[PDB]
Amino acid sequence: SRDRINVLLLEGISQTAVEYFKSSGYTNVTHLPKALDKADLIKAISSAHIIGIRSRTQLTEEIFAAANRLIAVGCFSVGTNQVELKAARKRGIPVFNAPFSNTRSVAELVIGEIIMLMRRIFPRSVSAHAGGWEKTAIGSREVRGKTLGIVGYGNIGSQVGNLAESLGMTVRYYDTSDKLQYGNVKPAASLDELLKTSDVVSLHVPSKLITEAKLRKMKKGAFLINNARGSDVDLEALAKVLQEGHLAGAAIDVFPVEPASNGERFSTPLQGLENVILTPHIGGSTEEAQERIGTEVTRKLVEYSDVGSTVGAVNFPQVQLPPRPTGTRFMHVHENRPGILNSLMNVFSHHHINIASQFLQTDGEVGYLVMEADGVGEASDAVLQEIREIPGTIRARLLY
Amino acid sequence: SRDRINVLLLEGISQTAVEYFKSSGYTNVTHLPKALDKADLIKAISSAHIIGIRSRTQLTEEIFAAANRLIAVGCFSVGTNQVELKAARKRGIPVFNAPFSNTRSVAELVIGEIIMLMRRIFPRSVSAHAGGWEKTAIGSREVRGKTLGIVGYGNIGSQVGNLAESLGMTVRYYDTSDKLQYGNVKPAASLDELLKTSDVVSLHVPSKLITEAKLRKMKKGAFLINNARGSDVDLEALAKVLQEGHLAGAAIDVFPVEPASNGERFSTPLQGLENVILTPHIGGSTEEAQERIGTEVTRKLVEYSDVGSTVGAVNFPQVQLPPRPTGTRFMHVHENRPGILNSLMNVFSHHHINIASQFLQTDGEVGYLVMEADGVGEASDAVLQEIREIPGTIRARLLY
Amino acid sequence: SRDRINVLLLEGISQTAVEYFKSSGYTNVTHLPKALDKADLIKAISSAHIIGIRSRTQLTEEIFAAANRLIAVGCFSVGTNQVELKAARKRGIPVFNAPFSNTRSVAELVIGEIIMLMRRIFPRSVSAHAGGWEKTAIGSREVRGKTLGIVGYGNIGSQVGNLAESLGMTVRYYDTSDKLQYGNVKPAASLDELLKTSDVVSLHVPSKLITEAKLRKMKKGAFLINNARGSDVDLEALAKVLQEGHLAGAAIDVFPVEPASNGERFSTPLQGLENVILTPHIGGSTEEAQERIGTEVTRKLVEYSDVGSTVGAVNFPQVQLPPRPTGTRFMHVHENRPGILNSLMNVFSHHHINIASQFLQTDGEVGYLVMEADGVGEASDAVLQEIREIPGTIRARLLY
Amino acid sequence: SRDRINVLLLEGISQTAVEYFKSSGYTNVTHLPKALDKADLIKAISSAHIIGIRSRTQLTEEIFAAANRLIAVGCFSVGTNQVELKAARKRGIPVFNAPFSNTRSVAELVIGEIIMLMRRIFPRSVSAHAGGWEKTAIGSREVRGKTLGIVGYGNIGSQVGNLAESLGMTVRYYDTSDKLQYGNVKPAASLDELLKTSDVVSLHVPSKLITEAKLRKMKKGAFLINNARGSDVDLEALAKVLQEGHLAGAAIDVFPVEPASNGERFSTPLQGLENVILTPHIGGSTEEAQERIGTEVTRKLVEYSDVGSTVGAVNFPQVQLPPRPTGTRFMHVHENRPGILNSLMNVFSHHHINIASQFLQTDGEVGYLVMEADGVGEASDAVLQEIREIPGTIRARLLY
Repeated sequence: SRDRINVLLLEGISQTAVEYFKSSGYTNVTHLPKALDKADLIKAISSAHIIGIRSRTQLTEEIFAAANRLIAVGCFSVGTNQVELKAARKRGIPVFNAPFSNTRSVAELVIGEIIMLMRRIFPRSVSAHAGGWEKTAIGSREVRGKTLGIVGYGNIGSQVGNLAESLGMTVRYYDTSDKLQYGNVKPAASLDELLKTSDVVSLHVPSKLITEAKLRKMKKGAFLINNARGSDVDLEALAKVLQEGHLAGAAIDVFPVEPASNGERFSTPLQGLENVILTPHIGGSTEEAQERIGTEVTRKLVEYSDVGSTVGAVNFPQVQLPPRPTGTRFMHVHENRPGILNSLMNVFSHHHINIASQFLQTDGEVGYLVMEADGVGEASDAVLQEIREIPGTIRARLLY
Repeated sequence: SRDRINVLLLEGISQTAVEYFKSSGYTNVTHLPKALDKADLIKAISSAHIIGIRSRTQLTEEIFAAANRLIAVGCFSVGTNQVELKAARKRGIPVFNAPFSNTRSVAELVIGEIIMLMRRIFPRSVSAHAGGWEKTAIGSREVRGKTLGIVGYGNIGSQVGNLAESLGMTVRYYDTSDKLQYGNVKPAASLDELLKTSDVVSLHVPSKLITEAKLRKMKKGAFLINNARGSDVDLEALAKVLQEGHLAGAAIDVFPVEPASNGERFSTPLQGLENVILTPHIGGSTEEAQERIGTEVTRKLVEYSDVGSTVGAVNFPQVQLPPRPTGTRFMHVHENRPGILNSLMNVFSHHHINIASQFLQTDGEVGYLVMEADGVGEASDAVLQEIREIPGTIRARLLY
Repeated sequence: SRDRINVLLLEGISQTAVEYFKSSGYTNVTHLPKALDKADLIKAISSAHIIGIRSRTQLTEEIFAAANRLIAVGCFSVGTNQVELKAARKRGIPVFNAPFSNTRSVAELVIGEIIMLMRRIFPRSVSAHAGGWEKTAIGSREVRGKTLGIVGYGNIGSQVGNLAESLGMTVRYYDTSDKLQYGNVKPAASLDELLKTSDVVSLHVPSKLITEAKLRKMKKGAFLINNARGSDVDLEALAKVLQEGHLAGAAIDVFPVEPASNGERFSTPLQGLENVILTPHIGGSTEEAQERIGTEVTRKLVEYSDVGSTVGAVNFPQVQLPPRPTGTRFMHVHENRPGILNSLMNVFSHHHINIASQFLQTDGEVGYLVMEADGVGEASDAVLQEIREIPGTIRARLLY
Repeated sequence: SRDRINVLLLEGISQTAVEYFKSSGYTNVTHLPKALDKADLIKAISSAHIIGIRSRTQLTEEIFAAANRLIAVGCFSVGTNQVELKAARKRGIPVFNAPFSNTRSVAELVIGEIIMLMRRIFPRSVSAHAGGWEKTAIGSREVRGKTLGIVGYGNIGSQVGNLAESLGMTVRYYDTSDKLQYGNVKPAASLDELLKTSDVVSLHVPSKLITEAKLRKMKKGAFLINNARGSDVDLEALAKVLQEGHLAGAAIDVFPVEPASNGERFSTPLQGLENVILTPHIGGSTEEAQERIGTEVTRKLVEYSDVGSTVGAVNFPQVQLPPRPTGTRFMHVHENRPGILNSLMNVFSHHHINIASQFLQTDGEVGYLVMEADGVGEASDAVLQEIREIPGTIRARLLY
């Protein structure tokens, strides 16, 4: 029964998550609008099977030590810096995030920013609020006909490309593991070739690439956007080439050092520069991304709890195995002790239970084995109890 | 010979204009990068047949009085407030502008601004430059799935609609003289219906529509963009509903009162408000629009000078008449004296010249007649000289 | 009153025409599902002001001689070969057709045929009906990636291009009066260049271009489609190059000689050839084109009857003149007698009526003058009666 | 060394396959343009590691018995009816086909056929070749504005939908495991709802659904296309409803009984019916699909031979396991003897070799295990030799 699985959701996680749990039979859901202090968290997590958090709840070894029943963590966000990932792994707890939910929010932002930057709209508006009047066409340009260079052509890169094309831009990309043409979108032979031949360069590197040398290769009057990785651009070098008037503008969402909360001062050498849009790491922060995150992370948690899939876990060996309509399914998390597979297989033989399929994956800390078997009822319970006792076992359970 | 037609171009008009004149046989082109003072202008215009200006050159009756040979004025811009239009008309001088060149520049701006406003990017960037850090999804939204309401569905309106659709917006329009559906773009039954059901309203009224009453009909959290007419919105009422937090943001390119140059202070009650983009009437100001203006206005001037077409003139009866490969073509500008048509026809009979087609259009000040006739050589010269002498005649010439 | 204007519609003209007349105030509509014989036609047309026909009704001088009141003919079809156009003109009767209604029907047909031809579907289906089984990929190809060459880039040509692009074709065009690029659609420098570099050539020449020499310039394995003009291709030469296997297929909707009705034998040297689609001049024949024709031709007839516009008439000088909300509007059709303009102007002066605008156009048979004037009531009636009496006058009327 | 792997390619497999093998280091390629007889096949396959065939080569148990070294079969085609799939499986030989290569060829065909059918082009062309002339708009329609109902919304279904939308059709789909909306493409609630509300129904069921009852639910004048599964439509019932004139046409590529080659008579009750396109199972038969098949199937074969992946094999447990840059990778195919996993694990322990990951999948005939291990050199050779000797082993090898 899934109504016995205690789901605890913190920090005002979207209602799309609560609904997804319910429709999956996970009706035992405690949903809070706030973060908890260490003490309330220790109390509340004490009986939790599944916890969902956002950016404020800190999940450390000390918390896991109190979490007697916890099987999985959902980070209802892109990042996972609030969870001790290795501590969770060593306790056989996968942590899931929402890596693709933000895609559309980042892509729209890039496209809007390309227009604002090529038109110099931000300095014009700052000036207008102050009483200035900068009515002039010089240095102001249409995006139609211009070349966008995209560095990293994954999910976001290609959505950015799609939208840029509908705006009449010529789109090129550089990506170390793709050279295919996509309709009118062509690969550049190299990063440098892309930099030299683009009017706007937007960084979309998958989770310094752009040094002063790279910036000086860009066309005079060109623009840089980085809404992807905070350590990818030398921002001191960017400030210099902007002040020289080599580059005409930039938009930057991510920084080498970002405030540890909205209640501490932000500093960057781009501050005070003309035609620079600075955004507080909000590329993925929309109401609609929050909704998609609620669904994405809950889907992962439901699938983990039902059938032990860990594909997409950020801290765990990635295992997926087609479920079967008969027999029983087991998972076993262990230390990587030599010969533990033998012990596991031996337990199954001993109980006359045949394994129909299995998937083992391992990393430096744990091995994770999921198995489909033909045992049923009490014979399966007995194999479970015995595999739990093999030395090096971290946890094991029966699955649907 | 067209190389005898003195073309004078002022204020750094795009080189696309100079080239268009040349390729048309108009090789006699004086091109200046600057505006002229009253005195230099009087001197330089004294022998000009065609003058092209931008925003700084003032063309008044006093100037036309000095312009012995002037047949046409090109305003290499959207507006025409620098030319005394009626004074030009009364002297039989059409003035041509570039009414459609700006279209793409306005449409791109609207689309970029919709994204910046729905995401609250401008206040976030102002805050970031000052050291603030506003990392939050609340009130921040994707444009995909949202409804854009377009008021005025002409050239710009429909381009705005095209681009908004490619960004996944649902697009509706209100226009008093169109109710047709265009693919997925549907008409609203009324202005109020459009206002009530849009997330963003963008004004594109062809050359106050939005009062406090209209603003209060808009959805709480909605956005207004006006990049079209400066007197269409009550900006004091807009400031109020923004401060109340009824509307979440606005972008405004045009104002009831705008500085008489970049060297005088701009004032608006929107100044200092959060999530308001203020732009100094630059909706049409791009390098690419300047290029298109150079071509558009030169095409009009060339066609006027060659065959007397005045369709598109902003101050003149609109006449167009298919040219014929034989005989002679005449134009005659006159005061609207009763019976002047009789006198004109009588002159033609007297010289045994038959009119094959003609188009007369008139307004409060002038009549403009273009005629195709079968006269040739000296017989045509004689009809010209005589029609020039009819009382009330302002000017007449032979055409190609 | 428009309910006094007798509209007679023949041959089952779409109901969209009847509705358009009604909504325009033209309520006096006799609508028949059939063609009439000479005798019934003479009787029925005797009091008709406006007649609409399709392909079977023959309108000759003899019929017009019986048509005491007829002002206009609507050919509710693309062609106009059933009307004596010159006879109508000489009686001051414009004839209007539906030149653009067919556009979409032709464009869809071309695109479907390109696929059938490149895949050799028609010979495969003929073979399958007869019990043959030609399962083979040889000579069978996808249209994606292929080059369509379009000869004549007007209305149909560009719609054909749009659709072909959505199917992943590269589209080029040759047109003697256009060299502009449209997005990804590029002009060829010449007809021969287009022929040599296309996989499929489709003819869309506006109302022999393709000789054996042209066919032999096409790529081996290429395809020709002619759904435009019946005399544009040497079909005997096409049959030869098809039998040689130089061209791989063709689709042809139009022929140098076509049966004078569906009740007479059709002959062409393409008959019996493999991978040739022969269609009986149905490129424009759809239920939806019939509907659009009903609207298009009725719009022309309504506008002619209301305000005398003849733009789009196939047999008449093309005149359009903006209507004014005051005074009176006149039209006058005449023989081209020298000095008739003088007589007309003199009549107007005599009655102290001032002409505010006018448009005269003429051809070899008639002059057509439309005039806006400031007369009202009985003064206008008197000018009408007198201009009707000027020698050479064919007809005249007051307009709205 | 891969140049030691004997690749034998038969029946004129596209050159894209030969190139893909070469670039992968598989240089030992014998490529024939023809099928082989039993005797030549037995000889040629005797030393083959990998064989590629098309539709004529028959691979039976008798052939496999002669194939001492064969590890994999490539069916360079969609179907696999020429290979004894179970016989191959029992010998531990996966068979790979090209399930997605045909997608574009099927989608284009459907779209062309929709146009031909709605326009009744095929009967018109049959008639024209015979001298008939059927110039008429009745029953002839544009596809723009019409509803396409798609049954099965997988790969082909959605490409069909994309293309149909670009042609201005409204597209709906019924699929038992999808209810999501895709842009403007909406799911129907049921098969019957889709049938009742479509103008054209196209079947794209993944590898009788449409009975007389279903056909009679379709709109009078509607069209059916089946280019997917040969047993999905009652063709006798289709012939009846066509003859009654309930349905206006059909296109059918696949039949309950199809000739065993191009040299035997084809029979179907649709033969001789008007507006029925019959195609000899060529929906996937293009030159471009043949090229894509060459690449697709070779990619599968290369990946199987290098790292033992069997995802996409049509006759084999589906196994994929991320490769590691160190240690050794093993595969083992066996009979499903209880306790064989224990024996395998025991062999590895005995040689002190640790397994880092593994994936077992099984079906009714075989178990297939792929393993990543930390053995190297001679220790790995010794484990290989010993696991080959476990009773029930079909084959085992080392991998890259």
